[PDB]
Amino acid sequence: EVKNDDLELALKKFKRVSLEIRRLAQRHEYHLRKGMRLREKRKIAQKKRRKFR
Amino acid sequence: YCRFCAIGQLRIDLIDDLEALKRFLSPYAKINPRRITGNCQMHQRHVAKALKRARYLALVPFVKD
Amino acid sequence: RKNRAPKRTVLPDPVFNNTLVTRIINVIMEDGKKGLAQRILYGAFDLIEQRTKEKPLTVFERAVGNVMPRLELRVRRIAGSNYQVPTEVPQDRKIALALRWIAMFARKRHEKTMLEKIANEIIDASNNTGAAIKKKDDTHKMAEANKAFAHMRW
Amino acid sequence: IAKRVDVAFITQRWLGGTLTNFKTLSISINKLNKLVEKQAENAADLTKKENLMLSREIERLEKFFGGVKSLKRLPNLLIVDDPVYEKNAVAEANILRIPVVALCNTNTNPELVDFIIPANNHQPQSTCLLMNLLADAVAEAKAMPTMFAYKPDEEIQIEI
Amino acid sequence: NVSSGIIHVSCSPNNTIVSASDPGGNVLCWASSGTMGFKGSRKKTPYSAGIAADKVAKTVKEMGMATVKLFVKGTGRGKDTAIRSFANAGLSITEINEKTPIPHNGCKPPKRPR
RNA sequence: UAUUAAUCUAGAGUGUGGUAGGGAGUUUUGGAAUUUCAUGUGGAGCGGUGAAAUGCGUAGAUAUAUGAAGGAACACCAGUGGCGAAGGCGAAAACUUAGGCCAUUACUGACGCUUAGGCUUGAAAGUGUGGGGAGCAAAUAGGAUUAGAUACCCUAGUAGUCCACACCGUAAACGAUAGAUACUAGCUGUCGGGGCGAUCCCCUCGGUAGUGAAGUUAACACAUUAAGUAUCUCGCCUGGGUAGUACAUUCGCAAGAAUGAAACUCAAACGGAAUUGACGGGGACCCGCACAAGUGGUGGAGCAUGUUGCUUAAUUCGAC
Repeated sequence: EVKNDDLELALKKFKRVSLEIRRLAQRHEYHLRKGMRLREKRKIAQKKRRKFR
Repeated sequence: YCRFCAIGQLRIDLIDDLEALKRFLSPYAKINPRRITGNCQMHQRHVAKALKRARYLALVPFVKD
Repeated sequence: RKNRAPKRTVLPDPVFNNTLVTRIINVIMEDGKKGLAQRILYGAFDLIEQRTKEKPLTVFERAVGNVMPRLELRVRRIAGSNYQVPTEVPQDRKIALALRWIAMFARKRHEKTMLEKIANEIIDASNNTGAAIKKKDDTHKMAEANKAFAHMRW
Repeated sequence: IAKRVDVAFITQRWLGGTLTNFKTLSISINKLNKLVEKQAENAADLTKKENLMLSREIERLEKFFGGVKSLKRLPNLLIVDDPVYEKNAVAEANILRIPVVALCNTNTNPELVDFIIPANNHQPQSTCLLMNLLADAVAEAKAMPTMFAYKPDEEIQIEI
Repeated sequence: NVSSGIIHVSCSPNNTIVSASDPGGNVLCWASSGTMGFKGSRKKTPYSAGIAADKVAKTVKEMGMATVKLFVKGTGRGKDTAIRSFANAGLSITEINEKTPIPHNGCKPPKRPR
């Protein structure tokens, strides 16, 4: 995140912010096939879809 | 979601619509997908291109602040 | 794999009515009988009461309470280089480990008076000097060292 | 209907391996008869757990197949309130060629039975008069009460 | 120095680094996980990361600062242990400045491990 | 059936209006990254896998901030989404161009299918040329387990890479499915338009995942988003290995493009789908002192019997 001073609220959002930053940096910090490079995002989206319609 | 789909114009352009942009854009300066924005598919690409222009236009940062 | 199996304890003595004292007596007893255990206990108690003037029940409960550990190291395997995750000890296990430590450090030594062996064991367990308090210290230290291993579960 | 006009029935339906082959149900009715005759003697004299076990066997009888007690043959007509709810009662009956009456509601052909009835029972206000009119269309044969055939009698009730 | 200087903390899983820089860009002290003799596998553990964090702390706990920004570079857990160490010492945080320069597609990244 | 004059327009598009899309050839900038160089700081480390080492640092390395800069490509934008000759298409912008989609009561009068032949592009790797090389990088150099670690682990590291000319021509280029014509239940939705209609819900036509009846089938399963039904043409396969081996062909500076045996063997295809098993450095599962905890206990001794060993007439023999 950019701000964090709350005791219990902002940390949970910061967790997903860090997860998003990791997902965004795990495609350009190391060169690889674009196949899996996009498959990771597509599979994350698919997993997030069917769990909660 | 966008007012443009609710009025009918079939396109948008950067006329400093930043207000509605803040509904589509997280405070993290990253474009949320079609789910959050609420466009159907056409205004979705319109707001996508507008947000990308704003990135180019420096209306919205890429990530740097 | 069993998840719950009730334990059991034994009957106390009709003078002080404590199960812990008969448990520690029955784990330090040797040759099966209490006889030589009774003699060694009487000698140790005389050598204790000649010094360290204090109510015997209070000093004994102080020793037993301070002996009790705080952590438990249940093994955990990474499947690569295995690193274990610490856990907790129930109070019955706490007491049991305390009495078994007393038994194993009071059974075999190379000083002369075994009466005095148990006497010194009880007194230096009471005075918080290292005899079984270091067990609590090292079981806390192991969990401190296993902090990274307990952080993530695989 | 069972408490007013009946000759035989089943609690829920055939569970399979019971309609196209009534051997498994003839032995079922015979074992029900013999089990009642045998349990008439069981009076909590050997094991109370075992008499509870016998009462529970009776309970499982009422649940799975308590209805098969008076049917000594294969019925000529089989009522089917839904082709998607009477899998066995439709399939095993259609293995043979006994006449079968069935409904057709939302996702099946109306031509899977001999006579066509597109009626439905999922609606709360439907099955009441549907079942009453079906029952009083046959109950007249056995010289038994018939109150929904041409009479103004009707019901408006929710499902319960 | 001033009550609000700069603390560049580059949190990496392998040898997290941290340094206290002046607003002009001049450091005053620095450390990295493994400073006290832990370079290897045990620097990557949170123990040595916290050791480096408290070292740079004790070299910055007397600078006139009571609430300081966290210039966390990269995403990991050095940020969390540094904030925990600062909070246990009574020094509050103003903001978690995510200083990650997100890849803008410049230099070619090193290839994935074969 | 080819058809004549006229033809009929229901197609091919096309008059016209609306019309959405990451379609594309072309040309521009912006974000910053990256590492450096001028700048100073500063005290003691960096590198890393299962653990380390190779490999870097006081003559100032980490890290640092702005200034300035080279090549280089643009986190997200990324969908019951669309546009797509295939290959594909997303920091933007625009020139241009292409394909549409919906509707036109319309026209030439059906003016079109496949494709010998010809034409075209072609992911990507790599090549000569000129330049650039920021960055990583094979091969690997060194180092870690190792019986070997040559594959998998880490650092140093160049060919390579990169920009354009010329050459690249293949991919698991697929939809494991070449097309074109005509027709065929539906549904949750949703997309582009015609849209009444805050958006809507709701549809009309084309599209986008599934669905299940006919139908289809060796089974997988497909099913109006057929592996369904009929019409027309190009490509292929007649059991497997042999067999893409050899010659030869055309082009390509070459790798490669296609092509293809014989002799022989076997009577079979690593031929496919499907049923349960074994199986896993795949998961859910309940269980027994089996573990988790301990008493004692043997490998530890006095030791005595027992095994192998040896010796030998057998140190019977079997038992592992």
